Amino acid sequence: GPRAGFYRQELNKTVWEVPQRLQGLRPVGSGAYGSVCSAYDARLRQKVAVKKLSRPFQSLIHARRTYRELRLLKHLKHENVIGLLDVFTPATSIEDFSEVYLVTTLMGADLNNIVKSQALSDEHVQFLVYQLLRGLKYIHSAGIIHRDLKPSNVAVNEDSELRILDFGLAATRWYRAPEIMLNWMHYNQTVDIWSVGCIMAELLQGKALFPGSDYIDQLKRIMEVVGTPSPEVLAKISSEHARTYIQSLPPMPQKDLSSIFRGANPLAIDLLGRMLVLDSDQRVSAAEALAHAYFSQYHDPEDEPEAEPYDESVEAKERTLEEWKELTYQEVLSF
Ligand SMILES: CC(C)N1CCC(c2cc(-c3ccc(F)cc3Cl)c3c(c2)N(c2c(Cl)cccc2Cl)C(=O)NC3)CC1
Ligand code: NA
Repeated sequence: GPRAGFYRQELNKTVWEVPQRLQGLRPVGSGAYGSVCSAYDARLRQKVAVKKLSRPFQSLIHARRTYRELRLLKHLKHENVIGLLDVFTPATSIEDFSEVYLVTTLMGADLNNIVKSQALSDEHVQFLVYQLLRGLKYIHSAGIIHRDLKPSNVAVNEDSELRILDFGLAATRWYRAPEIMLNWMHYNQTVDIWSVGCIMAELLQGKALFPGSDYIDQLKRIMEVVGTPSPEVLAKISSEHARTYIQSLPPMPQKDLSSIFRGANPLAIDLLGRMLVLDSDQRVSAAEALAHAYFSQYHDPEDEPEAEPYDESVEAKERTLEEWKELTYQEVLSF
């Protein structure tokens, strides 16, 4: 195990090489969860989660994406966002720098786990969804869009503390905004509010709101609740080419969400109604949603901070693979 004070083992067909401080590595699952282990960090003296990045410098865009992930994790430090406790590489020089390891808080569960193992009370949904929006307010205010928010990217520990995992870095399409589905090139932060809506719907009902079996079925299920858009709304939520997928559907009125969410807190229904809207910019913002009466138990404007804009200047400039690597290497070494 080349580097001093580091040891090697095989976990899910692949070699993990970690410092002696990291003990009892246990894979979370097989496949898409094959890059993450639970561990005990003997230096920090606590249980941790460790993520081995797949192939960080395989191409230009992967090198670029690796850098960005590191950057966002530092810039977006917040109570409801996952933050780095450690970062390392088995490399001793930039010449053998090919792997990056990220060490965070061990949360232990995601929102899927929460929905599966337990029926959720309305008061419990208020708390969970409050935190997710509070994390998202911060993310958005830095000028970052998640773009793929769903239950498996939202971590919750046994004290019901919630942290957002990842920022759309790189799957189910049940939580993706229609404008993303329809390849609208000019989407913004509001796409995540659609996802929050679907997530909140699922916490309340214990089941997915729009579980499409395929692309066309996904759009169908969606329109069958929210109604088909006017041409004017359709013009601002899709690529020209993707319009046919909505135009050739039968015209449908919006359903009454009181009939979909029968028995729910009328406040939840109201709010869901301001999130699950085709006209994207009519969607309530994360900051605005926090002020909604539904979260009136937990809302604290003084304690729902905004971020400084995320600085894009380094990534605005074109660099070689070998340069993104050197930038990432220094970023790792500086932790
Ligand atoms: C399939 C895709 C969508 N993805 C789902 C999320 C997974 C995932 C990633 C990360 C993560 C994120 C950023 C980072 F820098 C380092 C790490 Cl380790 C964590 C977790 C899970 N969990 C976790 C949960 Cl939430 C449930 C069970 C077991 C565990 Cl370990 C934590 O507790 N801590 C961090 C990775 C794969
Ligand atoms: Na606080």
